[PDB]
Amino acid sequence: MEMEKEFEQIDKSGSWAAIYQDIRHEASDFPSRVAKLPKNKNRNRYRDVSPFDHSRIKLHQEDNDYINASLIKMEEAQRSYILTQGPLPNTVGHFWEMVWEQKSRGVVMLNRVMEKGSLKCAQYWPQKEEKEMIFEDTNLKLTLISEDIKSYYTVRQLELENLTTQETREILHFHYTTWPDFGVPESPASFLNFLFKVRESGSLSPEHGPVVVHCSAGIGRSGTFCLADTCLLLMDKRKDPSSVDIKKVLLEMRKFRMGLIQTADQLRFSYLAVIEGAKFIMGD
Ligand SMILES: O=C(O)CSc1ccc(Cl)cc1
Repeated sequence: MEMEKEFEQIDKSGSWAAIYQDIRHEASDFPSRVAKLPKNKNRNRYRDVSPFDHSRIKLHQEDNDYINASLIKMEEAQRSYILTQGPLPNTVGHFWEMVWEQKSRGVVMLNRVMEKGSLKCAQYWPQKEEKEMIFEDTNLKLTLISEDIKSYYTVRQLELENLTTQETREILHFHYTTWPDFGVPESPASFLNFLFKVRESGSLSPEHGPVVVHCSAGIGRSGTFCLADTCLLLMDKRKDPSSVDIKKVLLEMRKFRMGLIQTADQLRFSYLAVIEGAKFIMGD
């Protein structure tokens, strides 16, 4: 069923809440035993948001290999994403260790450091060229190289140095800065513009490791980003683009990380983004 018609049908009936709860009811449940070990309590921002053991990213150290991050692997779309929480004061070093070990080219950030008057994640990147950051726990150096500030997003060029081997790599930081404190954007135009900038960079392409995507918990806004990307890619690949079922794609993704898409408004926004984005993907 064409999603645009499904959309008008749900909108006229006002059943977004009922569709959303059906997804919550059918979603996968797998063990998260490593996340709940007492030694990892200060490595988790939220008690109710954990990575499944089968899909969790492991840090390459014998000490403690634990980070709140999951590998989402979409087999038919040929795309991989790492979804993670906003780093904490004691996990900023782990975060950049993961970016290094997984060979990521891009970090996508969908929140501000402060929202609703509270801290949503650590200031984990340098704000001035001449004041670089050193993560002594993981032996990495991070330097700001350049900054391009636009109306809806900022792109930053960062240099990450493995202080152990003196290798360096260029990491692109894509920071979406205008998601509202409450609800979802009214139009998806600026979100879709942002996704096409990440795509154009090469950050989502198979010659790199998976892109690292985060918001505060790494399930809501982060969910919206990878669901819209995967749905548009499937529409460009398949003979019948109207066969793309957004609810079935979301349930496949929820086999790899719990809670992706946090509200009925985020689900509706995801439909709107895919429907509007398809008017490019189908030859305009
Ligand atoms: O290490 C990086 O990410 C890039 S550093 C750089 C320095 C000078 C010029 Cl002209 C370009 C990049």
